[PDB]
Amino acid sequence: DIVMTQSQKFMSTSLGNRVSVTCKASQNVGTNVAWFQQKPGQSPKTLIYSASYRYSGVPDRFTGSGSGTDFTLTINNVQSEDLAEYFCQQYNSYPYTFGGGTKLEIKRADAAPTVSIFPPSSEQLTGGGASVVCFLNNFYPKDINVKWKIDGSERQNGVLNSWTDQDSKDSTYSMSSTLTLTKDEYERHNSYTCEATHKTSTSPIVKSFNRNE
Amino acid sequence: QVQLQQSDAELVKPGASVKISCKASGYTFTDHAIHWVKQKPGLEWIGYISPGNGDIKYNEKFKGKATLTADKSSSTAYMQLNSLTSEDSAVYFCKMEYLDYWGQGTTLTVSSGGTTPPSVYPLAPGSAAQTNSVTLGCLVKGYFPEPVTVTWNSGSLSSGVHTFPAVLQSDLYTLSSSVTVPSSTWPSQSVTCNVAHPASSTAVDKKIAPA
Ligand SMILES: CN(C)C(=O)c1ccccc1NC(=O)OCc1ccc(C(=O)O)cc1
Repeated sequence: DIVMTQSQKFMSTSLGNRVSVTCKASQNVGTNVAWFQQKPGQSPKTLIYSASYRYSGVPDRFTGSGSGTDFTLTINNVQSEDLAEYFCQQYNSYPYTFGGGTKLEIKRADAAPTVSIFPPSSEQLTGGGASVVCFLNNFYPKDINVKWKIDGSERQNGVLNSWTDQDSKDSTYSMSSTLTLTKDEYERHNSYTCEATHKTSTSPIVKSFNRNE
Repeated sequence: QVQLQQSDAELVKPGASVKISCKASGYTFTDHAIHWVKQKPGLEWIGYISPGNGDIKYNEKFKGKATLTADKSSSTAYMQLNSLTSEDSAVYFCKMEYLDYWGQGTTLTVSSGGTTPPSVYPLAPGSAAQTNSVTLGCLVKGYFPEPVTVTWNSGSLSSGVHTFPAVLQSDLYTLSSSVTVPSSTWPSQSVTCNVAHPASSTAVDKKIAPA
């Protein structure tokens, strides 16, 4: 079966610029290649068929090219609504097969995270567990480092992190970091700190509380 | 106005079968084929059925796994998946051949794990925190299967919301959601996270009260 390769997992672009996504077929597929757009939780949407034909209703900002083994999707004047994952597919022969996807990233001005820390709720402590939560919201660029410190010492055990998809409105990123302790463990220490390192500050961004307060 | 409406998410045990539907409307059902695709967090083509003439074709990889049928009387295409394993957990779509009409997807979860409603914990700032804005949150802990839906004030707080992807541990999911509001509206006015978990048919509301 035919392997369709999209070597770029991500491609970054400013709005209003041109971006191209490539796709390679492992053997000849003629012009029987389609491109699709997909946003989180939605079905894909057809952009291009027959390698270079625009599906009805697709903006003329989208074009496609190639024949045989080498294909390209080009988006001119990239718009916010183009933030999506892009897939190629061959239908020259069965079984039909798809590329692995390329996610667009939108460039924007640097933005510092807004960092917020939360002690364990009273409710949670009643069942014996203690999660300390930190949100690091609306930052750019996407790279960020978060450290937890308990009475001054770094802790990794028990930390679970999660990251939103790039925001479709403002092109920022957000992260949550959750440190889960037992209640007894939690109550044996005082200062809890979430410390973020981001290129927007030479100094880490620190939020803390003291359990004893 | 073609519409393809698929059946709801399903949680089934390993070794069982499931039958997913795709109800088509808005065109002549016997004049177009319907294809099926699998998407695991990429995309795989399963096969098609052409209701008009009964032609069915499978990707060889799915030939002892999937069985495609169609009921012309109800314009509904069906895909039965047999001998299920965790490898079959995925989103399944139906799609009309050639035309850009797709179902909304059906998420299948194959697992032995018990359906568990979430425990929801309010996240209020510490007693000694603090400017013009305040961030609050909700920790949505210990549920299975996915998903949950989180809102704030039943949807009336829409801006400034971040609901994070869930993390899986010991057969249970956890996520958090944050909301940021002006300080003049909290705590003097109510702020409540609303958490629905369809698989257990629950919805839980947790008011964020200052600590
Ligand atoms: C025709 N076709 C291959 C399908 O319907 C299709 C079916 C399942 C998965 C992807 C598909 N891919 C797809 O739809 O690509 C778009 C497309 C649209 C029109 C034509 C055509 O008219 O030749 C070909 C491809």
